Amino acid sequence: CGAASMTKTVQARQKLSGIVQKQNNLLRKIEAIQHLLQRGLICGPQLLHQIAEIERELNNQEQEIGSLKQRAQVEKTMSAASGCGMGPASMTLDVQARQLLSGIDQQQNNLKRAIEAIKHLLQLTC
Repeated sequence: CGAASMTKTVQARQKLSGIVQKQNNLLRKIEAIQHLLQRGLICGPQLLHQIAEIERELNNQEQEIGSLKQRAQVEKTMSAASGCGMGPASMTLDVQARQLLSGIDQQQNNLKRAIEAIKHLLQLTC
């Protein structure tokens, strides 16, 4: 029993940072589809395959993100069970890294709502 180390704290920060980056790339791919459909009619499997790959990566991110949240829950509970209490010493992610993760979680739902809206638009339009 003890507290998190610096090589783990940077691993996890860097993990959060990579998710932010993946979300931002997905957003740019969704914006590109949105702009395509503003440019005119593009019916067919071409854009459905890309929508499907985007949902794919979004669902992967849902897991990566739920894992981090639940891993924090494992650390908190194990620490209590070991006689070391809580605080952010027992936690690889501190109150600040946990706050980013709330915004990342929220952005994960925004992106899903958006790719669905886009899918349903193309579905109607076609």
